[PDB]
Amino acid sequence: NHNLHITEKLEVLAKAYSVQGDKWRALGYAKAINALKSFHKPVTSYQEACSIPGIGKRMAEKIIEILESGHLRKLDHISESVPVLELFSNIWGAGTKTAQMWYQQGFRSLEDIRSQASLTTQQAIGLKHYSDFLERMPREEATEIEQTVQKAAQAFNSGLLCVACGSYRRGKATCGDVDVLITHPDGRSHRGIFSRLLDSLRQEGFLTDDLVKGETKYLGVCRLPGPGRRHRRLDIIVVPYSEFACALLYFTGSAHFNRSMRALAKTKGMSLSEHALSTAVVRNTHGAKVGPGRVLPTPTEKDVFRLLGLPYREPAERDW
DNA sequence: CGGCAGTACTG
DNA sequence: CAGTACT
DNA sequence: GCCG
Ligand SMILES: [Mn+2]
Ligand SMILES: [Mn+2]
Ligand SMILES: [Mn+2]
Ligand SMILES: [Mn+2]
Ligand code: NA
Ligand code: NA
Ligand code: NA
Repeated sequence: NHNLHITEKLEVLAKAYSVQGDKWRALGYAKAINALKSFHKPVTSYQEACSIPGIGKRMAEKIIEILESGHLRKLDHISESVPVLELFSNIWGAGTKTAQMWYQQGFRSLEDIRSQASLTTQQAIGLKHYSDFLERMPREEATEIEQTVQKAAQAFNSGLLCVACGSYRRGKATCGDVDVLITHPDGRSHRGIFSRLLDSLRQEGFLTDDLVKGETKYLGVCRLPGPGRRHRRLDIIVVPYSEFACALLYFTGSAHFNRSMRALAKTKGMSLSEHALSTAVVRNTHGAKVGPGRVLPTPTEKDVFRLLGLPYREPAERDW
């Protein structure tokens, strides 16, 4: 990154807008930040700034103040609530609205939350693991978690295929959580396995808490056995084989990569989701779907890229 | 002016 | 439904 | 916040 002295300041404002609920302004900041973090050269001119897709006059103005003064005055006017809103929003299951409500009601510390807040079932689990869920794991540990799920799955049906996606599959050295996709080539045997699979992982002691238990996705908490182990977030999704390519593409991400591809598909009268790539999709003037279109066959990730007119990208170059 | 991805849970 | 979460 |  050639523009650390710029992006460090702007990320502070991005986080401030985000925890305060100003989601679209925060998205603009996030995009400008990766745009600036990807430019080879330090930015030198106002005219240099606007050159960058994702930087307009407002952002260019800010960048100029930074290079001429070394600072951004807006930083000095960020609300005192923001560190607390960030503290509270880092509880799994609490977002901006819950954080703002707790702040309004006078809460200022996790001790206040523990002793006085009404927590949802998910939020009480998030609070209990507050520190663990903010720590990343070595990818070696993500492998052990993937293999634990796979052995429990393959015990029920040898044909089940399990793949760790997310940051693991993009090849990162550390992972925030483990994202496991499960399917079955026979197009049938994936059905109703959650019952037995989660029960199997629970009877081990491996699964320690459940956050979401849906028909197709599970979000929870695990911990490998032995000393020196932290609780880790684990997500599992079970999909039919006909959706494997799109599910793999979705679950591998990154998030910004997925949003970029989905926006591209929209421009082409298409729609991309974790289930399918569709064409001839009918939308209103508001960008909203009002007609479903036709599902396109996508046996592999490469086919999704091809049907969108894009060169194929390995998971590691999807780390946007 | 107005979209900014598309979807699944939860209560 | 609003809220939060997933990539 | 940016951009079509
Ligand atoms: Mn992940
Ligand atoms: Mn995850
Ligand atoms: Mn722990
Ligand atoms: Mn994530
Ligand atoms: Na620009
Ligand atoms: Na949260
Ligand atoms: Na009180």
